[PDB]
Amino acid sequence: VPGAIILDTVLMLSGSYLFTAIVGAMGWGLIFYPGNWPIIAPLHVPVEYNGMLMSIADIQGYNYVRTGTPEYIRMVEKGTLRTFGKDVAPVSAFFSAFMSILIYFMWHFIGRWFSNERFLQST
Amino acid sequence: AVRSHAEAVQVSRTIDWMALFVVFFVIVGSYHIHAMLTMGDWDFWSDWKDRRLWVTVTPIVLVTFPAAVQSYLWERYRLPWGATVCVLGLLLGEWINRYFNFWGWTYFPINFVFPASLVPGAIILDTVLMLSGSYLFTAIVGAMGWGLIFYPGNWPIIAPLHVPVEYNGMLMSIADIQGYNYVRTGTPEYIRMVEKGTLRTFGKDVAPVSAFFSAFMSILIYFMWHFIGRWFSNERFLQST
Amino acid sequence: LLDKKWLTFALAIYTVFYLWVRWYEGVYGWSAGLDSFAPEFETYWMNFLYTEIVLEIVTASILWGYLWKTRDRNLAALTPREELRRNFTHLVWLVAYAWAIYWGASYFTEQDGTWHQTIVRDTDFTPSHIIEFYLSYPIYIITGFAAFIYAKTRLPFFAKGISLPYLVLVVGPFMILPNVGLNEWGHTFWFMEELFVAPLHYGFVIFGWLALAVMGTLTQTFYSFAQGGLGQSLCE
Amino acid sequence: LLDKKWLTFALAIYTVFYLWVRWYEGVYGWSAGLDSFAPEFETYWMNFLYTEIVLEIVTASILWGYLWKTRDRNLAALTPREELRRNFTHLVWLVAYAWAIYWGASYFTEQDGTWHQTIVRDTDFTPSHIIEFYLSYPIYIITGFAAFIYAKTRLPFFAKGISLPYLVLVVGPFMILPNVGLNEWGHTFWFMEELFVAPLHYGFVIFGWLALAVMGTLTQTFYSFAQGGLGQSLCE
Amino acid sequence: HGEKSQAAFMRMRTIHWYDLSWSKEKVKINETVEIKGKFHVFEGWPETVDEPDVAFLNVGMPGPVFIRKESYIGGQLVPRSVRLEIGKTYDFRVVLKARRPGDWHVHTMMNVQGGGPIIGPGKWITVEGSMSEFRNPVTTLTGQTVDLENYNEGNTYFWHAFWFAIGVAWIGYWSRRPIFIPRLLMVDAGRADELVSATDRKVAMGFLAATILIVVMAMSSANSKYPITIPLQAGTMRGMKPLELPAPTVSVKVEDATYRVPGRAMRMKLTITNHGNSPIRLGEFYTASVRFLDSDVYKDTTGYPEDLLAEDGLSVSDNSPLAPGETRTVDVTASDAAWEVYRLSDIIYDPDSRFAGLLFFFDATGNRQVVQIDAPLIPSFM
Amino acid sequence: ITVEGSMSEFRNPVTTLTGQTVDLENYNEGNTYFWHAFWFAIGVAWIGYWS
Amino acid sequence: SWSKEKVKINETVEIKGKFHVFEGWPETVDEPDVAFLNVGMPGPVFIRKESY
Ligand SMILES: CCCCCCCCCCCC(=O)OC[C@H](COP(=O)(O)OCC[N+](C)(C)C)OC(=O)CCCCCCCCCCC
Ligand SMILES: CCCCCCCCCCCC(=O)OC[C@H](COP(=O)(O)OCC[N+](C)(C)C)OC(=O)CCCCCCCCCCC
Ligand SMILES: CCCCCCCCCCCC(=O)OC[C@H](COP(=O)(O)OCC[N+](C)(C)C)OC(=O)CCCCCCCCCCC
Ligand SMILES: CCCCCCCCCCCC(=O)OC[C@H](COP(=O)(O)OCC[N+](C)(C)C)OC(=O)CCCCCCCCCCC
Ligand SMILES: CCCCCCCCCCCC(=O)OC[C@H](COP(=O)(O)OCC[N+](C)(C)C)OC(=O)CCCCCCCCCCC
Ligand SMILES: CCCCCCCCCCCC(=O)OC[C@H](COP(=O)(O)OCC[N+](C)(C)C)OC(=O)CCCCCCCCCCC
Ligand SMILES: CCCCCCCCCCCC(=O)OC[C@H](COP(=O)(O)OCC[N+](C)(C)C)OC(=O)CCCCCCCCCCC
Ligand SMILES: CCCCCCCCCCCC(=O)OC[C@H](COP(=O)(O)OCC[N+](C)(C)C)OC(=O)CCCCCCCCCCC
Ligand SMILES: CCCCCCCCCCCC(=O)OC[C@H](COP(=O)(O)OCC[N+](C)(C)C)OC(=O)CCCCCCCCCCC
Ligand SMILES: CCCCCCCCCCCC(=O)OC[C@H](COP(=O)(O)OCC[N+](C)(C)C)OC(=O)CCCCCCCCCCC
Ligand SMILES: CCCCCCCCCC(=O)OC[C@H](COP(=O)(O)OCC[N+](C)(C)C)OC(=O)CCCCCCCCC
Ligand SMILES: CCCCCCCCCC(=O)OC[C@H](COP(=O)(O)OCC[N+](C)(C)C)OC(=O)CCCCCCCCC
Ligand SMILES: CCCCCCCCCC(=O)OC[C@H](COP(=O)(O)OCC[N+](C)(C)C)OC(=O)CCCCCCCCC
Ligand SMILES: CCCCCCCCCC(=O)OC[C@H](COP(=O)(O)OCC[N+](C)(C)C)OC(=O)CCCCCCCCC
Ligand SMILES: CCCCCC(=O)OC[C@H](COP(=O)(O)OCC[N+](C)(C)C)OC(=O)CCCCC
Ligand SMILES: CCCCCC(=O)OC[C@H](COP(=O)(O)OCC[N+](C)(C)C)OC(=O)CCCCC
Ligand SMILES: [Cu+2]
Ligand SMILES: [Cu+2]
Ligand SMILES: [Cu+2]
Ligand SMILES: [Cu+2]
Ligand SMILES: [Cu+2]
Repeated sequence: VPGAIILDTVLMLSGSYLFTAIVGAMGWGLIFYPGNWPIIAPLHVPVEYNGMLMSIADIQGYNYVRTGTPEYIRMVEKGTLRTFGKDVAPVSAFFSAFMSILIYFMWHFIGRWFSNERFLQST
Repeated sequence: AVRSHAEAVQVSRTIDWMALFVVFFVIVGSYHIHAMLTMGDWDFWSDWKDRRLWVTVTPIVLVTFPAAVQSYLWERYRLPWGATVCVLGLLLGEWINRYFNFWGWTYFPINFVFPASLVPGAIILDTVLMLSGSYLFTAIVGAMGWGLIFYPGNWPIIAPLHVPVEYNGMLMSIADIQGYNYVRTGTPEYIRMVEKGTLRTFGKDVAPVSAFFSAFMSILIYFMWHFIGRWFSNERFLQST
Repeated sequence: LLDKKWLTFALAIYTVFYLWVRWYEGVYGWSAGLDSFAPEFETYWMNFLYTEIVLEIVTASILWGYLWKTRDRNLAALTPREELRRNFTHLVWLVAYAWAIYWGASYFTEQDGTWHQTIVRDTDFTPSHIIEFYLSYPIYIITGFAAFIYAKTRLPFFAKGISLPYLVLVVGPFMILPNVGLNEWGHTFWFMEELFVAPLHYGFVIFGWLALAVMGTLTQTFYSFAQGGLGQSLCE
Repeated sequence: LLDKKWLTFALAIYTVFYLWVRWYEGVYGWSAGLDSFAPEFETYWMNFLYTEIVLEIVTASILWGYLWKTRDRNLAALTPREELRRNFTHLVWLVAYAWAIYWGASYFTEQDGTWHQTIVRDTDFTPSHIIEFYLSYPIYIITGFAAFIYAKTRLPFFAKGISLPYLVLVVGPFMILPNVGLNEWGHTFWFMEELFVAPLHYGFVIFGWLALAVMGTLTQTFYSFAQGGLGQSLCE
Repeated sequence: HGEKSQAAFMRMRTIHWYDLSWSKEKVKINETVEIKGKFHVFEGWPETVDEPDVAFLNVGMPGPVFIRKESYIGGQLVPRSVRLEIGKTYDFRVVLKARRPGDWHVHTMMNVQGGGPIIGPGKWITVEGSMSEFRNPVTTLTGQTVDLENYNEGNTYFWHAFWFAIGVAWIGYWSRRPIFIPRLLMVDAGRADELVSATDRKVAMGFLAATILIVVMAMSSANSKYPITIPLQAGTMRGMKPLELPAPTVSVKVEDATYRVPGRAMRMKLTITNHGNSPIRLGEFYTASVRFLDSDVYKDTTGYPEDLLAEDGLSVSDNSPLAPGETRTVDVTASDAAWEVYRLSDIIYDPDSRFAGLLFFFDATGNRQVVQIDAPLIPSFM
Repeated sequence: ITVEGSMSEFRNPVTTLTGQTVDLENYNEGNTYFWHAFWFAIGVAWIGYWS
Repeated sequence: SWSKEKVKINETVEIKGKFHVFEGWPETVDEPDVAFLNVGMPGPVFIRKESY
């Protein structure tokens, strides 16, 4: 909802569709992680689980058995030799904001076609 | 309007100079960033200038801007130097950077970090454009010229760097010794996409086959980028962006 | 009058400032500028990042606001001589913008290429990243938007309608700045090597293409010149 | 009269039937519904598949045939009140279609997501696959085609020409049903894991996009309303 | 200088450098400084990092302030990428020739195909002299001693300048006449077909023919001169010889390991069991470029960097000599300022709080055994 | 494997490193519900303002 | 070792021997994780009856 509200307000204010795709898309990408941080913050509390450090979310995933979803399918942050400092969340947020700009620009025109009122006489 | 016809001519000359500046340096920026983020690695070093990947990739990614700029310039002004101005702009940017950043800021030797030569391809593209103004004929023949003359065009420069040397028990060319000695902290040897030999490499054909593949893909990229440039030449006015 | 010596200042300010920036990075690239966590690096380069960002935001706001407040409302009452003078001033703005494009997208971009190609990346705000992504990119973004506002508010041709190619020319190179996120998301993630032709860099490539809109920009400016300052002499 | 209580029945039939289907799958999901080769599974779920397919084919044939046989030939002789009543009946058809879209493409689709994400897939006709691919998908396909036939045969606006956006809205969600083959060709082949964001699922994604044609559908229906039932009152 | 940014657990478990020795600390231009030692490729290699199937032994210096004259893994020169086996120990010897004066932090880094750089310990090496004094003579197989610093530079400059001059002439030929607005108006207002006419087409044919002939003649001349040429040498060197270390006689089992947050100390508990017939004493704990030494057991004589050395940063609860066959549980505390200077304490931020390192157990006679430890690293907040 | 009893009797206590024994069955459920409902309420208000 | 040098139609010629997979395998060539033992003849002038 924070991303939706930013997108809609930055749309109506400054009705420029380009300005919306440029600024509201940044808002949508950037406010995702801070928007969900209050909910997933309690789930990231460190816990030592039978000798291994685990967050609460890791313990839930380990305990509650997902028969079809093993641990290795999890595309999560596994750490890199190129991860400098504490920047995983902000860099990912900015990449998501930029790609949101691009996807907004593409889907604005895709929606412009779906709004068509044409009548093919012989489909 | 203007006072006299002579002042009109002088004003036109001033406008021509300033707009030539704009074209030249906007191309210098955009074309250089495109090239360096599509062919920079083979262009940065002398031990990357192999006979498969370098000559395969460089013309393909470097006919992009000349095609569009020619499509605009020839169509609008009958000026057959769009490809040449793009190529000289890229060369000027690369050489300024090699001398003042590669060799000025750091101290990598120029004979190690020299760029690739592209003026023969540019001249072929422009002459085959103006002669036989057919854009299709240009995309078919001038693109072959651009792809095919890349390796022979750079052969005088990189020929001295391919002289065999035995280096502490291993055969090495001069370019290999430069790449081995001059330490590139961020560029190890394995990143080098060079000719490593194949079990399907028949006879002495690595350079010519790669050159012909590059010429063909240059035909395709020229055809695509001619129309991409045709859009960038638009003079539309969206009333409500 | 017509074209004044504003062109000389427009080129000279960029040349002097960028030569000073190059000297600064050539002095503090190493030895307070090599290690991103040393106490001196924060005093020599983290301060560069903060001062330049604040100054750029302030300057962009002031320049765009001034150029939009001093806009000419009575565009119908425009003598052809004054229209041609404004056309020349707009062409000076475009020359300054092109100089900024060069300095930002060729010089400092390949300077960053050399930087991270000959050292190991240590942070998202390395010396050359600060110099290129956060200084030169915002500078030419500011200049491009200022030239856009000037053309739209002064030139009768560019008014009454937002120019599509010239908008693309002002915005595409601007989208390179938010594309810096993909650059860092690329090196930290998918490209764990200093490969400089890998797809993480295609983001700048796509918007490097959008700077080709200078072709439509310059034919539109020629058309603008050919209304009042048409002559004649040309075509006779 | 105008809008009658057909809307209440249109929503209620879907709600009651789908709550009963959810109860059925919540009772027989396990314990005759876990193992696809047990003798009881064929009696509880293979019978579900056969009865529902036969009933759906019969109902589609009967509904489309009736709506096409009772088509109004004399569309010129149509009073504006009757045209507005038919417009409201068509909007009720669209409301029923939207309810079916929701029930088929959100509820049972993510129910199948839970199903195969928390068990191991045993066949192409698992309980939730039977409930979603072969029940809910054909139900909203039937409703969409019925609404198409009704609009084309009753509404003067939608007659004399096949509406492109509304055709897309009726057909795109229909193409999801033959796209079930890619779903199974995906899990048995290329995606040997229960990954639910993998490209084998992009088939439903592409035709999930085609349901965006409801935008053109609803602006076209508004235009149809604004011929006879234009008022006025609006725009005055 | 590239470290302190990588993931702490990743620096802890990729590659362990030990026995490092720098031949010189204050080198002159052209004088040779050699880095030796042994690096152990960790068994529990992180899965996010591609295995060292194609690894290149590099050196981390700012630019080419030292030219890498020679570099060996095992006993053979490795100028190209090599394949390393996980769990093996290799010894390297990098020969560096000074080129640029100043204080240079020469790190021994290792690059993996799909895992990035592994920077090892770096030592401040001072160089005195002038860059112009640097000489790099190499003798080719055709019988010509060429200096790599200036070889081919003149030919490169000449050919690039000649092609640029040709391009500038081609542009200026049209720049002489008016360029933009007159030509645009001629094209717009009806057929132009006068902006390109003889002898402009003759000049075009001249330029095209000159370009083709110049390229062909230059290629033929560059084939007569330099008649012997070879392609760029490439290909991974498989079959590196790994060190045949004896099996350690000491087995260490890590029963939990903690570190205070925030803090500079690492607490860890071991059950050392000594086999053989000698009394061992734990003397050193090398975790990630940082050596925690026990002053009572071992003192460094190899000139390790001061910022990477803990002379008495290792404190063992019970460091009495351990009789053979005996097993005991001790609390080992490695506390040093380097643990926060090199940001080893930011393993809390990492998505895998697991550590790895080398423990060096020394005997009375002086010989040592290198034993490996790896266990989860649990932070402590109370 | 047969299980007897009631699901409501199930207890899953886990002790975090910060010194709080939390039951995984209900931990963070209230905060999740509150934040999701608050954001949904904001969205519904935003839609209803034009509705 | 080739069993026969002058074979008749339907008669069996057998090729035996040992092949050693080189340790220093070129990196450009994928390791023989999936290798098929074939025979190089112009078309099927010999049918491969057996291969071990
Ligand atoms: C109001 C005007 C002045 C401020 C302007 C902003 C300057 C930067 C502030 C950093 C704060 C901080 O926290 O640092 C940044 C933290 C790192 O974490 P750290 O622990 O600080 O690491 C210490 C690192 N050093 C020592 C180098 C500081 O995350 C990041 O790497 C964020 C990376 C974002 C990359 C993508 C950006 C794309 C921008 C697109 C624009 C259209
Ligand atoms: C329209 C644009 C509106 C922008 C609104 C910004 C709200 C404030 C965000 C604080 C983030 C934070 O607290 O720091 C960054 C953290 C991640 O940190 P982490 O490394 O995972 O550490 C986790 C531990 N924490 C929680 C103690 C830190 O959150 C994020 O991932 C958000 C990254 C993008 C933030 C962009 C801010 C810069 C201005 C952008 C617009 C020009
Ligand atoms: C508009 C089209 C104009 C064409 C102009 C051709 C100029 C002459 C080229 C000589 C090449 C050479 O000398 O042989 C091939 C060599 C590579 O050889 P290598 O195996 O690497 O050996 C290296 C050792 N050398 C230098 C002793 C040989 O160079 C090339 O890679 C160029 C490959 C493409 C050549 C195309 C020629 C056929 C006609 C094409 C148009 C129909
Ligand atoms: C419609 C298109 C017709 C094109 C006809 C080709 C004319 C060739 C001109 C002389 C080139 C030359 O002499 O160059 C030959 C070199 C050989 O390379 P090399 O052996 O590695 O070393 C260099 C050895 N020298 C120094 C002795 C040359 O380069 C090439 O590989 C180009 C030859 C392959 C061309 C295949 C064209 C097929 C056309 C099919 C449609 C009819
Ligand atoms: C489009 C709008 C663009 C706005 C960009 C603003 C960037 C400003 C530079 C920040 C540098 C930094 O690192 O921060 C501030 C630095 C920190 O250096 P110091 O440690 O104090 O050393 C003493 C300073 N020296 C090392 C430069 C001698 O000091 C300063 O005050 C100096 C900043 C001078 C900037 C103005 C001169 C520019 C050249 C002349 C032609 C214009
Ligand atoms: C034209 C675009 C201009 C944008 C200017 C940025 C304004 C920043 C506002 C405050 C954000 C904040 O305070 O957030 C900082 C956090 C840091 O994250 P952290 O260290 O992981 O933990 C959280 C630590 N706290 C709780 C102490 C914050 O998030 C970020 O990484 C955002 C900072 C990087 C922004 C890079 C922008 C580059 C712009 C280049 C063009 C001039
Ligand atoms: C609506 C359309 C928008 C879609 C775009 C969304 C972004 C996709 C995110 C991918 C995450 C994923 O899917 O998986 C993540 C995978 C998992 O690989 P790994 O096992 O960690 O490999 C380990 C190798 N490291 C250590 C180097 C990571 O990492 C990848 O290979 C990243 C692939 C790049 C995808 C991003 C391309 C963006 C295009 C930019 C050109 C302008
Ligand atoms: C667009 C057109 C859609 C057509 C779809 C038709 C699907 C029919 C269901 C097949 C179920 C099955 O599994 O098969 C038939 C089942 C097999 O169950 P049983 O073992 O006999 O147990 C006894 C049956 N109980 C377990 C349900 C009690 O029995 C039946 O006869 C019952 C089918 C009842 C369907 C009609 C009620 C729907 C809810 C009320 C609002 C409409
Ligand atoms: C005339 C109306 C009533 C019949 C309607 C059809 C119901 C299914 C009949 C199965 C017969 C059979 O043979 O089963 C199916 C055989 C399996 O082999 P099996 O040995 O039977 O395995 C026993 C398996 N059980 C115990 C679960 C039955 O192949 C298949 O998995 C076919 C899979 C097709 C997947 C893609 C379908 C896409 C549809 C697109 C629509 C636009
Ligand atoms: C005219 C254009 C139409 C082309 C489409 C034709 C279908 C292609 C069939 C591929 C067969 C092949 O080429 O090879 C088959 C390869 C061989 O891999 P394997 O060694 O068995 O891997 C073993 C891994 N398993 C065990 C999981 C298989 O399996 C594949 O990787 C399948 C790749 C997916 C391709 C299908 C994508 C369809 C796009 C749908 C989005 C709407
Ligand atoms: C997944 C991609 C999204 C689908 C969107 C593609 C739509 C393409 C547009 C289209 O269908 O053109 C229709 C023409 C037939 O024309 P006519 O029937 O003569 O109609 C006259 C007016 N018109 C020419 C403008 C249509 O061409 C024809 O031959 C009729 C084919 C109509 C099929 C369109 C239905 C699409 C449903 C998926
Ligand atoms: C990376 C891809 C390259 C970008 C090129 C895409 C350009 C697409 C063309 C376009 O923008 O159409 C503008 C229309 C709005 O129209 P109007 O503002 O009504 O203008 C009337 C005349 N016109 C309809 C022909 C434009 O559609 C709109 O809603 C306005 C959006 C304008 C955004 C274009 C700016 C592109 C900058 C990146
Ligand atoms: C670091 C920040 C420096 C900002 C410099 C801004 C200079 C002032 C801009 C400006 O108003 O234009 C200056 C000149 C001459 O145009 P003016 O005649 O002043 O424009 C107003 C027109 N009007 C009299 C009809 C109302 O027009 C030009 O062409 C000015 C180009 C000068 C270089 C631009 C540098 C921009 C860097 C961000
Ligand atoms: C499980 C199968 C159930 C099928 C239910 C079909 C009900 C009969 C359809 C029908 O004819 O329309 C019913 C209503 C009212 O429209 P009518 O006035 O009956 O349509 C005829 C128009 N005419 C008098 C001018 C000739 O129009 C509507 O809007 C009916 C919507 C009711 C819900 C549709 C459920 C479809 C499930 C496949
Ligand atoms: C068209 C772009 C020109 C770029 C020239 C450049 O980067 O100059 C810096 C470089 C620096 O090398 P150097 O001149 O030796 O002076 C060194 C001073 N630092 C280290 C601060 C750059 O050389 C100059 O300053 C020459 C002046 C050219 C004026 C157009
Ligand atoms: C807008 C979609 C509503 C979906 C509600 C649903 O799936 O209901 C089934 C679920 C089943 O849980 P419960 O109510 O405890 O009854 C269990 C009966 N079975 C196991 C057959 C579902 O709860 C209800 O039946 C509540 C009635 C809501 C009416 C809109
Ligand atoms: Cu990059
Ligand atoms: Cu699926
Ligand atoms: Cu260092
Ligand atoms: Cu090790
Ligand atoms: Cu062998």
